[PDB]
Amino acid sequence: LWEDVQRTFETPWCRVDVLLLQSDLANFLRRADELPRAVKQFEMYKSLFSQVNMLTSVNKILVELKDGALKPRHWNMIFRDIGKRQIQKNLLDKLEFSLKDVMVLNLTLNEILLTKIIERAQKEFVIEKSLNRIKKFWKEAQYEVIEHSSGLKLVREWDVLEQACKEDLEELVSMKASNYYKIFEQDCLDLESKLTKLSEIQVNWVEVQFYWLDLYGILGENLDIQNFLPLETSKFKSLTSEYKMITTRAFQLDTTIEVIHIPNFDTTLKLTIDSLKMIKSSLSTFLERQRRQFPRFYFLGNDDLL
Amino acid sequence: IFDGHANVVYVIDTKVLTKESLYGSMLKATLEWRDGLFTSILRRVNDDITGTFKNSRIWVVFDSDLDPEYVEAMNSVLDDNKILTLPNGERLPIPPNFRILFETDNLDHTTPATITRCGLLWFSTDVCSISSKIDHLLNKSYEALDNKLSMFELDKLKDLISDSFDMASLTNIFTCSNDLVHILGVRTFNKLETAVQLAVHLISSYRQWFQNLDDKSLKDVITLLIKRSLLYALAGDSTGESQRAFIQTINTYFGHDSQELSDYSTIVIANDKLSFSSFCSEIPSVSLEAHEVMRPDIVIPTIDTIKHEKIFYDLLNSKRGIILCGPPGSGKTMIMNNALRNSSLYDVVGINFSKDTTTEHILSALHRHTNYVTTSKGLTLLPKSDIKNLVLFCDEINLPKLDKYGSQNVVLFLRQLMEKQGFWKTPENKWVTIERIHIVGACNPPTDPGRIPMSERFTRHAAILYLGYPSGKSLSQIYEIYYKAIFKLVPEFRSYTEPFARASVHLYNECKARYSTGLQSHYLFSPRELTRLVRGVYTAINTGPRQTLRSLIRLWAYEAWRIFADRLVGVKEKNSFEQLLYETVDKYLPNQDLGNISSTSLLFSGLLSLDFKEVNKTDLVNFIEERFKTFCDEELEVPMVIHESMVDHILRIDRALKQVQGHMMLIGASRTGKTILTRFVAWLNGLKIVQPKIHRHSNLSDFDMILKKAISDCSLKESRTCLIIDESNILETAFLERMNTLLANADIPDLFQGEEYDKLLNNLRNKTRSLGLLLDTEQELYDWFVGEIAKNLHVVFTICDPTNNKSSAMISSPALFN
Ligand SMILES: Nc1ncnc2c1ncn2[C@@H]1O[C@H](COP(=O)(O)OP(=O)(O)O)[C@@H](O)[C@H]1O
Ligand SMILES: Nc1ncnc2c1ncn2[C@@H]1O[C@H](COP(=O)(O)OP(=O)(O)O)[C@@H](O)[C@H]1O
Repeated sequence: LWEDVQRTFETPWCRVDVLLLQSDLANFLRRADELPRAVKQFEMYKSLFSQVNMLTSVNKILVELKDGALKPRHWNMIFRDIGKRQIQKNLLDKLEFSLKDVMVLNLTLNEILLTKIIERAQKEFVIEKSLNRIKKFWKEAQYEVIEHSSGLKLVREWDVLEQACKEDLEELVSMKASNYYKIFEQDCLDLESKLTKLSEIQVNWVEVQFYWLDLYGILGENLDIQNFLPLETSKFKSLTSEYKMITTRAFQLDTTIEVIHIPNFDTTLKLTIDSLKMIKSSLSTFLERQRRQFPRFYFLGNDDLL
Repeated sequence: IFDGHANVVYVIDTKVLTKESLYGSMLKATLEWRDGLFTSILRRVNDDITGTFKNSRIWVVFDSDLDPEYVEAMNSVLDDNKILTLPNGERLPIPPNFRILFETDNLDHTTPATITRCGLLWFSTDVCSISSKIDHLLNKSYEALDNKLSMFELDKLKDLISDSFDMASLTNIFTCSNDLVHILGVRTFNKLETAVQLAVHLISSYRQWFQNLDDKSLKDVITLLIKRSLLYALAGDSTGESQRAFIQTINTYFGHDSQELSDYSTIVIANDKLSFSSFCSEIPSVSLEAHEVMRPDIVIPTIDTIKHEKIFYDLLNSKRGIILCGPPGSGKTMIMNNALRNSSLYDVVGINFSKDTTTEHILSALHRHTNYVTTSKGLTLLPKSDIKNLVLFCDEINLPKLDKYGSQNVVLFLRQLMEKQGFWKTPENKWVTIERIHIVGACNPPTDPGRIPMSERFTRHAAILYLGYPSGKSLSQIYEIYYKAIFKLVPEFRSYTEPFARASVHLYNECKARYSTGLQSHYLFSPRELTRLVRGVYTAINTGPRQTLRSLIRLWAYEAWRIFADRLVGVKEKNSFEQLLYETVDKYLPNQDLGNISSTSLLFSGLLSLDFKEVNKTDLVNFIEERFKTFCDEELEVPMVIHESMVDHILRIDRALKQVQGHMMLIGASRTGKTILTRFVAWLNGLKIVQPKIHRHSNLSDFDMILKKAISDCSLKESRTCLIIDESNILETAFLERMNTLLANADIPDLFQGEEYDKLLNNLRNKTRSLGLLLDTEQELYDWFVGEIAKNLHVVFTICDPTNNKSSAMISSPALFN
C-alpha cells in the first residue's frame, strides 16, 4: 500500500498520466479504510494518508502540466525559478524525472508561476499542434498519378493536394504571430523554406503539365508536324525524357516534402518550363506563318489547322 | 405500330442536371472531357451499331422547363447544320432518327429565336373530360392490382365500383368543390388521381371480408369508402369546418340510398363480427409521467390527431407522395414524427431543406438507409435496406429559393423521384429505379412572407393536406393533460389542473387577437408558446421547493411574462398585457392573495439560492453589483451602471440559459450593454464564451471550423459553451443557412462524413467508455450526440434595429422565430 504510493512517486513524469494517477489515488483512498487499527496507529497510515491527500490537492495542477504544451525548456525554467534546482539535462530532455521532484516545488503555494508558465506553454502549443499537422500531413501525401498513351505519369485530381499545400502555407505564415513560439523558430523557418520551395515546385508543375499535355496533343503522334519542326520536336522529346526521369525519381521517392531534397530539381523545373514556353511561342509563330501562307486558314482555328 | 419502327425514349429533367453533368465537361487537370448524359446516349446511338438504330426511332424529351443556357449548347443542334458542338473533341453528327422534345409551361426565359427554330405545340385547354380521366384512372388501378390479387374478387369489386358512383352527381360534386377556398389549391382535375388511387387502395385493403357479406351492405360500405376518399383527397386542404360543409354537400348530391358519410366516420374491422358500420367518439385516455413534458416524440391523442394519423397512414399505404400545409404553429413536424416512428412498416428520415440543398445531400441521406443492387429490369437500383418501408421527411419545401430563371432544382428532383420512380446517376450516366421510397413534406402557406409559390406540377403529383390550430377546446384538454402531468410533482393542487389550462388557453387566444403583424411582423403566437411556458413551469417546480397556491400562481404568471410579453414592444402594449393577465387570473382563479403581478413586482431567480423562488430586490441588486465588481477586477473593464431594467434582463437571460435549449434571440438597439450583459450572465453560471472573428473576405469555411471546434469542445470535453453572434457577423447567406440548420436541427448535416464521421464515431466511443457508458449503437450514438450538443450549447443573437433589411430577414426567418 505504502509501497504502491512510493512506486507512484518514483514513476517518471512521462510515465505518469492523470487518468492512471486518479485511478491509483482512488485505490489508495478506498484501501485506506480497510487497514486494521494496528496499521493506522502506526506511522505508515499517517504518512500514506498525508501523501494521498496532498496528491489529491495538486491533481488539477498536474492535469494542467500534463498537456503536450510543455517542452523540456519549460520544465527547466520551472525547476530553476521555483525549486532553485536542476535535473540532469539528459533526463530532462526525455521528460523522465520523479514526481517527488515535481512536488518538492510546493505546487499549491507557487501555483501562479506554474499557471503563467502553462499559459505560455499553451500559447506555444497552439503553434505546435498546427506544426504537427503539416509535419505528418505532407510527410507522405504523395501525388496520385496514372498512365496516358504509355507516356508520362500525369497526376490525378492534383488540384486538391495543390490547394492543401496552399492553405498549409497560409496557416504556417499566420501562426508566425504568437506570444510563446520562439522555441521552434529555426524549425518554423525550416518548415517555411520547405513549403515555399514546394509551393514554387507546384506552381511550376501545374504550368509544365498543362503545356506538356498541350504540345503532346500536337507533337509525338503525328509525324507530319514532327517533321515540320524537327528541332522543336527533338527539343520536346529531350524535355519529355528528362521530365520523365524527374517524375520517376519524385514518384518512387514516395515523400512529397523530401522532393525539395533532390538536387537540381527546381533548376530542372525552371529550365523545363522556360523551354516549353519557348517551344509554344515558336509553335505559335509557325501557326501564324502558315496562316499568312494561306489566308482562308483564319476561319479554321488553331485546333483544326493543327 | 404504324411504321413498325422501334421506339427509343430518354427522359431528362433539365434543372436537375447541370451542364457539366448533362453534356459532360473537360477535367481541369488533363482536359479529359467527361461524357455527360446527353452526349453519352448520343454516342451510344450513333457510334455503336450493335443496337438497332437504322430501323428504330430515337426520342429525347426534356420534361423540366428549359433555359437558354442549356440549349445554348443545343442551338447549334437546334440549327439546320444538324451537328453537336462539343467544347472539346470531335463534333458529333446527329441523324434524323434522333428527335428532341421539350416540355414546359412558362415562356418568360425563352428567346424568340428558339421559338422560330422549334415547332411549337400549345394546349389551351384540358385534353380530356373529368369522367374520362376518372375511368382511365380506374382502369390503371385495376391493371395495377390484377397481377397481384385474385381475379374473381377483383371482378366483383370493380363491377361494384363502376356501379357505385355515377359521373352525373360527380360533376355537381366537383363543381361545388371548385366553389370553395383552397390553400395552395389546384384544379380538381389534378386531385382526381389522388382521390381514385386512395379509394381503390383502401377498398383493396378490406379484401378478406368481401366474400361473406350481403352485396347490399358491400355497396353501402363501398359508397362510404368512396365518399371518405373523395372528401379527404379533394378537400384535404380545406379549413375543416368547410370540410364539414363539403361533407353535407356530398351527402346531399351523392346517392343517399347507401350508408351515409359522417364527419368522424370509421370502421373498426375485426374478425369477430361483420363490423362495418359507422363508429365515432372513441378517444382513449393516456396516462403519462412527469418527466415527459419535453420529449419531442410526445403527442396527445385527440379526434383530429387520430383522424390525421389514420388519413396519413392510409395515403402512405396508398403509395403516393404527400405534402403538408399548415400555419407555423400547426404542429406538423412532431405530429408527423409521432405518426411515423411508432409505425411498424415505415422508417423515419427527417431531413430539413435549406435555402439551397444540393441533390447529392439527399442522395447521401438515402445512402444511409439504402444500397445499390443490380438486376435486369432496372440494372442499377437504389431500393430499401431493411424490410420496413423507407420514407424521407423533407421539411419546408418552399424554403429553397429558385434559380436565376425560376424553378427550384431539387424540387424538380423530388418530382423526378416521385413521378418516374428514379433518376439518373450523374457519374454512371445510367438510369436508376427506386423501390417504393415515399416522399413526405410539410410547408407553410406561401402567403407567409419568404415562401415561394410552388409549381403546379409538384403539387399536382402529390396530395395536399391542411391542418390548422385545433380550436380552443382541444388545446384546453391537451394542456389539461399537460397540467395534470405537471401536478404529479405537487399532489396538493391536483384538482386545480383545469383552471390553469383554461387560463392559459384564454390568454393565448387573447394574445393572438390583440397582437398581430399589423403592429410588426413577429407577433405570432402558437401552441408552441404554451408548451414552452408549461415546460418553464415544470422546470421551476422541479427545481423549486414546495409552493403554496399563491406561489404557484405567481410563478405561472412569471413564466407567462417570460414567454409572451418579452417579445412585446412599447409600454402601452406591455400594460395592456398586464391588465389582460389581471382579468385572465380573476376569471380563471378563485384565489385572491397575490400582490402586484407586474414585471418589477415579480423577481424569480435561482442565482441567489439552490431553489428557484421569488427573491428580494435589494439582495439581488447587491449580488449583481458584487459580481460586476468581480468583473471589473478580472474581466473587461468598462464604465458600467446597474439599473432595474438591466437586472430584469439579467434574470431573463439566466432563465433562458438554464433552459435545455439556450437558443436565444436578443433584439433591441446598440450601445445598450447587450453584447456584454450576455457575457456577464454567462460568467455568472461559469460558461464558455466564443465570439466569431470575421473579415471582409471571410468565407463559409471560417465559421465552419469555428462552429465545428465549438461543437467538439461542447462534446469532447463538455465545455458548456455560449455563443454570441451579432448582426455584424451575419453578412452572407451561406453561413446564414448554416446557422438556420444548426438551430432547426441539432447537428451538422453536411460535414459529418468520411474522416469527420469516423473521428466523431471514435470520439463517441472514447467519451462513452471514459464515462462508463455502454452506448455503442451507431444511430443511438448520433442521437446521443444530438442530446449532448442540445444539453451543452447556448447561442444568443445580438441584433440592431429590426427595420434593417438584414435584421428583418433575421426576425422573419422561420427557424429563428420558432
Ligand atoms: N396533438 C398534439 N400533441 C402534442 N403537442 C401538440 C399537439 N398539437 C400541437 N402541439 C404543440 O404545438 C406546437 C406547434 O408546433 P409547430 O411549431 O407547428 O411545429 P412545426 O411547425 O415544426 O410542425 C408544438 O410545439 C406542439 O408541442
Ligand atoms: N447600463 C449601462 N451603463 C453604462 N454604460 C452602458 C450601459 N449599457 C451600455 N453601455 C455602453 O455601451 C458600451 C458597451 O457596448 P454594448 O452596449 O454592449 O454594445 P451593444 O449594446 O451594441 O451590444 C460601453 O462603452 C458602455 O459605455
